[PDB]
Amino acid sequence: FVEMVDNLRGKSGQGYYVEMTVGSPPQTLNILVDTGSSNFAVGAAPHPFLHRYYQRQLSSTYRDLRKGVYVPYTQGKWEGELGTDLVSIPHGPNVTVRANIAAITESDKFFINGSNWEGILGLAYAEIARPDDSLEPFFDSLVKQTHVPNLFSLQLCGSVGGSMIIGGIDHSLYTGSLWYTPIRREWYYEVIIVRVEINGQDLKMDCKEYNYDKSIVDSGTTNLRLPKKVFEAAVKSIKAASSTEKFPDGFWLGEQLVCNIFPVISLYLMGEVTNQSFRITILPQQYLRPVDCYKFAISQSSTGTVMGAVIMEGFYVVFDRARKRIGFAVSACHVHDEFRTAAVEGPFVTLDMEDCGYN
Ligand SMILES: Cc1noc(C)c1[C@@H]1C[C@@H](c2cc(-c3cncnc3)c(F)cc2F)N[C@@H](N)S1
Repeated sequence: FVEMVDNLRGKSGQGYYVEMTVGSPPQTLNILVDTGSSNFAVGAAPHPFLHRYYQRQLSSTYRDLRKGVYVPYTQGKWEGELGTDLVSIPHGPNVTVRANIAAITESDKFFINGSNWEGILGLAYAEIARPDDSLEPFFDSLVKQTHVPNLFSLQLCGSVGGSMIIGGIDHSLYTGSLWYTPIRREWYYEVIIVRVEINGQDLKMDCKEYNYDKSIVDSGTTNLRLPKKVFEAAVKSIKAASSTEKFPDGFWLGEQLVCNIFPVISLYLMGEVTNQSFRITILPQQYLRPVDCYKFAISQSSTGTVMGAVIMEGFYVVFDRARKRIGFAVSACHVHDEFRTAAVEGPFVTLDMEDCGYN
């Protein structure tokens, strides 16, 4: 997996991308790595923001599915034509698979002006694939067609770099032990948070609130998104812990920027065993992101908890699809100081962990 190390690139707040080839002869494209969606979709028209795009006319192995797909977001939209072609990852496993590809023909607020990627690789499950679950996601196709193990891992380092290890784990990318949390349901990478601590102090909330209406691991989101009831209780604790300096209310809501005082955030995740949990701890260096001007990278959510780049950059994260579990370990590349470091600790005794999940 040595060749897969350092295969991710990107710009701060614009996501992480991997190099991929599509078609015959191979057309090179940079593709956003997204564990929060399930579609493989690439720019296929000369949009002004794009360095390059998928040209189906040049591909002898392209097959038309004669179906369209419309994907609206809360903050964006893309529309495309469905098809299949041969897909390879140059700095991944030495294999070529026939995968579903949505040729993006129309979009709004999807591509980023100034970014170096022109497509999205949805690494989540078929349940949330569009138009429906019959459209097989890329990784499902990869595992079925080859001998690549049903597992991938991500090391996102805080312009930016990282590693996507496809089909395995690179032990040099983390320190200590991996700790696993069960994937509750195979749609998003859904997990269960059982306890939240700010500087070691428990928020004293019903743990069902932490997962309302879900908690997910998402490489395609920058921020740590929390449910509003959890967010206001979390922010109130951060305000009290950072009472040394005063900050405007707009800063905490992400409406304005600010130019040891900040507390650590610990998330206890459901363990592999009954009544067993473990905790992951992040630093200010993770949730206070440079834009010196800093943006408070914790926001309220209506879709539930989203463990975005804020969480993931502190850890080496293993998406063990084969065993329906997600592993966390201290990242060997995470940003810290001499006083505090990111941590993965366990085991802990936590009762009624099944009550924390929303139904
Ligand atoms: C769901 C959803 N509802 O509203 C939004 C904004 C989404 C995202 C959809 C998708 C997505 C992310 C980014 C991005 C941006 N900045 C950094 N990283 C990724 C992008 F540019 C285009 C995208 F299509 N990935 C997701 N996980 S969240």
